[PDB]
Amino acid sequence: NAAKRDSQVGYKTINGGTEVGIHPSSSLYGKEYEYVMYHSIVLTSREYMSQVTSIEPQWLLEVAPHFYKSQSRKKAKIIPLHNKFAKDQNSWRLSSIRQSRERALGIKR
RNA sequence: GAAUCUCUUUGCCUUUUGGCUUAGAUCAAGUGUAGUAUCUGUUCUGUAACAACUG
Repeated sequence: NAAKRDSQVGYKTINGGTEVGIHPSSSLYGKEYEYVMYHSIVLTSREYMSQVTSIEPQWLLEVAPHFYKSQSRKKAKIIPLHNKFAKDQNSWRLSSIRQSRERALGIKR
């Protein structure tokens, strides 16, 4: 039961990629560490981890080289920075410019 | 020596590039229907002689 701190969605689980969270009653709420292990986990309105400690990936390797030791790097994608003035953050694309052109001309595929 | 025809190099070029400026400048991603162009395929393969008249 360990967790990896992702910048966009907060925390991913090592098993299955479940978006979890730190409970505010814990000691580690206002602070952040990158790799943490959690004693318990509760499904509610939001996930919550309980008894969370900082951990280093050297320890997670030297203890368990049998549970584990790319493809997720290949399947990833990125999206640009968000602006308020654009009103649809896909309209910069060449596909969306093509679609807006062919809609204004009035053709249909 | 000289004429006629015909072929090689050698001359001739004889349908043998007729202005300028910011290369004068920009850009070639639309649907249907229609016109024009072209391009692939298949099969099959009366005449002569004799007898008579010259009108």
